[PDB]
Parts: sequence; structure tokens; C-alpha cells
Amino acid sequence: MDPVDPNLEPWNHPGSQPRTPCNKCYCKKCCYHCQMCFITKGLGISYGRKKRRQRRRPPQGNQAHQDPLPEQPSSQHRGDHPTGPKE
Repeated sequence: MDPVDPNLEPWNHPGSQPRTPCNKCYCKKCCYHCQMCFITKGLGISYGRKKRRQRRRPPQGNQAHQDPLPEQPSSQHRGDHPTGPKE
């Protein structure tokens, strides 16, 4: 997960708000994040038991709110952690 950039990746969320995205800690409320904190379903680098780093590239709205990529509210790359599938 960490060697891309990242713009909007298959799974790479650093933090949340205010529109940051990273902060000095993972997840971290201000500001929006509703309920789902970080349940580790996809063990690339940032989700990781003996891995885990953190990289920050756009402003951003979607990379402060989102877990997955498409506008499809369910689970397993669909609506992974907010009220928010795309944002």
C-alpha cells in the first residue's frame, strides 16, 4: 500500500479530519468520522500485523472520509467503515 503515492487507492486510508487527511494519529475525530474506527480487512502495508506505515498526497475530502472506491453501500470493498462508500 505505501509505495504508490496515494491518490485514491483500492485500500489506503491514513486518518480523517479537519480535511487533512493524516493528522498526528490514525482515524482521529474532529469533524467527520461516523462509527467504524479501523477493522483490518486487507493486509497490504497500512492495514498490517507485522507491517503498518502511512502516506499522505491529495488535500482531501474522500481520503479524509472513505474506506473503499465505488458508490455501492455494503461490505468487502463496498461501504467499509463510515456512512460513506465514495467520500
